[PDB]
Amino acid sequence: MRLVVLIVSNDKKLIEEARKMAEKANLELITVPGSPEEAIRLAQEIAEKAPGPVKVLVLITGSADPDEKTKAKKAAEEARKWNVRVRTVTSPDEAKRWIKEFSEE
Repeated sequence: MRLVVLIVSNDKKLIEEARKMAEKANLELITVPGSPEEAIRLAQEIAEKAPGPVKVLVLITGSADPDEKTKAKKAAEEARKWNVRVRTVTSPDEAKRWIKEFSEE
């Protein structure tokens, strides 16, 4: 049972708090550029090439442009079948929280 966390942002503190959670909770967290499609398409790969059942969490930071939101909408629709869930984060507190519940709780 491998859990994956894919974070869409380019921050210092946020990426810290996000990965610090993953490191201590043995979660596979990968930093994604601020584009939502990139993350989900990688999630599809990670889930695909994963031996056994996995759980993928994608965290989009901040506000999504119409295009980005449209991508994230269709991508999440598909990603649902890959056992992936996408959540929006604004502060590292939210990110840490979503990772906490997703971790083992």
